[PDB]
Amino acid sequence: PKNMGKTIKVYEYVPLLDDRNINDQGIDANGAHIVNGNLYGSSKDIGTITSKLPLLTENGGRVNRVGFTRLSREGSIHKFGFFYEFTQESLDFDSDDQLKEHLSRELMNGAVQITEAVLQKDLLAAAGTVLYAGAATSDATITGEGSTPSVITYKNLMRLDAILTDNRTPTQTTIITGSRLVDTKVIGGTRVMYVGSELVPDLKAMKDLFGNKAFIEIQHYGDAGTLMNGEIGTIDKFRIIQVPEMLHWAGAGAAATDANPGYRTSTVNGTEHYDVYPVLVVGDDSFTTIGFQTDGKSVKFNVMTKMPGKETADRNDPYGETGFSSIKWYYGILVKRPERIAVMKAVAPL
Amino acid sequence: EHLSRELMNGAVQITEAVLQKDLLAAAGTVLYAGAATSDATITGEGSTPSVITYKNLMRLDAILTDNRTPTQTTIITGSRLVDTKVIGGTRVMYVGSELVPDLKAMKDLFGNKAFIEIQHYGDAGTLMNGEIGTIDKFRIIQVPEMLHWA
Amino acid sequence: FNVMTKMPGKETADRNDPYGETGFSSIKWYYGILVKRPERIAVMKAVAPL
Amino acid sequence: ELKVAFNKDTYVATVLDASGSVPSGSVNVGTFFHPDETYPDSYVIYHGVRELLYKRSEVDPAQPGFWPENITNMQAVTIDNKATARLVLNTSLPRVVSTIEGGKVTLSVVALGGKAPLKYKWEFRAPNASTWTAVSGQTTANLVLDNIDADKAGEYKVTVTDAAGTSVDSTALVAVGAYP
Amino acid sequence: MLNYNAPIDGQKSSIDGAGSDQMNTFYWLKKAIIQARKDQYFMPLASVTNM
Repeated sequence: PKNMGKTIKVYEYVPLLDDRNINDQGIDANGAHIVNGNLYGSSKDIGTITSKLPLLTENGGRVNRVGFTRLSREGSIHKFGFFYEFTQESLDFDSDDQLKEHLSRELMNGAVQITEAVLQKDLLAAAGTVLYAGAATSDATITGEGSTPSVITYKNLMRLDAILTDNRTPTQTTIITGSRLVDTKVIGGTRVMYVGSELVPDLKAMKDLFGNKAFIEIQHYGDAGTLMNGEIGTIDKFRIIQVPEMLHWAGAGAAATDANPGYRTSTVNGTEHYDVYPVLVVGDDSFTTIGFQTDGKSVKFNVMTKMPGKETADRNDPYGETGFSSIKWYYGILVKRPERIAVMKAVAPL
Repeated sequence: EHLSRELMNGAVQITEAVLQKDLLAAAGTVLYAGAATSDATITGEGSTPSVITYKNLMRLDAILTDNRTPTQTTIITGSRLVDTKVIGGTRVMYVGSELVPDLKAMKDLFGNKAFIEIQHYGDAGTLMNGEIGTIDKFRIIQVPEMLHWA
Repeated sequence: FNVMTKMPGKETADRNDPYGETGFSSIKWYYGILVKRPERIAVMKAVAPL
Repeated sequence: ELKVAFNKDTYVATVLDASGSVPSGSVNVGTFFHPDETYPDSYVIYHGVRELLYKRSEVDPAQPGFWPENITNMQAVTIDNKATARLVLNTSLPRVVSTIEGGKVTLSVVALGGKAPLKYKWEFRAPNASTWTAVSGQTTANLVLDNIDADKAGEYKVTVTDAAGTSVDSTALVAVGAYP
Repeated sequence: MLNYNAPIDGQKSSIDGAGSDQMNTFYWLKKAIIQARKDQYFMPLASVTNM
């Protein structure tokens, strides 16, 4: 709402037995004042659980006290906008007669694309599970030429599935049992991946764990299940969607040398650097786009054309021969639960 | 309201934690994967790390047949669909999240994949909740919160 | 589960606090196990990857 | 920290200061911080004494005990605070103090309690800064900013420390109106 | 120029003088992030011999 600031804040009510429920209020099974107050927290160790059980004697008194916490989470709005100018002679002495429309359309399309790109950037930024394919510890160590390169493999996607399941991230789809049509297969994917258009060559050749093809294309299960648009295949537990406009860091990898086996490499200050490509999976109910004054829609553009003539004259132009047209909008997201978004950074083949 | 909610969920989770711990501690047929004979000698470095292998699960059931542990689930004899398989799973086995990757990439006696997953046998098998597949004769269930010794 | 909660007010008012401004809520239960046949429980131990 | 001492015979729980003297018979029942570090203005001498006695056996205060047998009937426990009063700030620096270049501003602070020697100290934070440049020569519990200029605008804070060490502080934002 | 409709980051707006800040600097969404009861897998497979 208006007259209410430029940020939105929520509450996250941490459960009792969580490793984030820190509180001073805490009493042991003997009346002592133990530091923590979350019993044993998110500890799946047998010793910790056995030691911190809430044993309470038959003449129960003031033992076994536990506290609770609540965590806030914020998110703001940022503005955007761009324009273009046009002399009257440009629209009056031109071979074409619909230049104004052919610029307004070509501007609105660009604005929509910009909104998509900034949403993609924010999603790739706010990722709780930022997972590095291969043997990379940081972005600077995502290489493609060393003894162990950084390429997407079956084990890495298995690890992403494991991490997403452990974070209690929900499934998006259901497994597809077989059909009766020969040469078809059974996909077993419940998550939805969003690879770029450059990892597909490498992602179409992963040799499973036992050197078998690990990319069941869409044609092998179109009969027995629904087909989501943009699909190219399934891998382990990830129904794969190719995103044509997929953002990719360029030069945020390692140093490039002559041993480069054919992986994409950009240039950052002379010496070439490897390019890092993301594999983004966003879970259900992980973010919300706070639309300010945008009724229903996430982003509402405002057109401000002003035709040259008597509506643009001023002391700065006693003749009034120039106009303009501008588009502006507000955009911003609140990542309420940044544990569903996950990314595999990796290189891509040339 | 939220305070009471969290209290009740904590109570339920802690109760199942106690059940898990007691069932683990009351195990009669305890076996150790790899070249191990005690907890203090269980390892993960050397010639023989304690990694679950097809032989180890085979030895597990052999004891569960001598000890007369009754079978719980029947065998899937196959379906009419295309890329389904048969399942010899009789007993139900529970695994933590940690050991699942090591079971996914574990070879059978001929050097291939033996982790037929839930997506293969769905038409015939009445797949139970938390199932991830059967290896040889055990139908594996993932336990989201399964305790362990640290 | 047995729950007994007393809200601040008349309920908690006593002589160790003649204003009644301190509540509490407590949950208690009983638990145990009878293991009849221990040979039908077969745990196995190993090490899993990082 | 306030040492408490209990005398079962007279059921008296004298709350002495850290450096007190357990009265004849009064057994050290324990110590506690009256201005609870976490929640200062949420607890009183009673709460501390009560808990200190809840963990002491009825049969013998000296001997620790728990719920089954402990001193919990505070109705009888006679608490006699023989400890220094909590340093308080009846008068605190005027939240905001607006003036013009020239107008004298006086910041005042009245502290009651603590150890008798109530020392004062004034610190000044310039606008858009973090360092609290201590106003040199100010120990008076009253800072007269006569003929104030625009530079002397900003936040001014006191620190009433008692001989013991406990310190009560108060801040006042001085705003000076400048003119070409 | 009167501006800056939201100084959340300690950047006081123009209209507000000394000892004053915007009454509301954000919106408060009622729906709270809540984690559900953990999945149970061993209590169901129990039996009760009443004592």
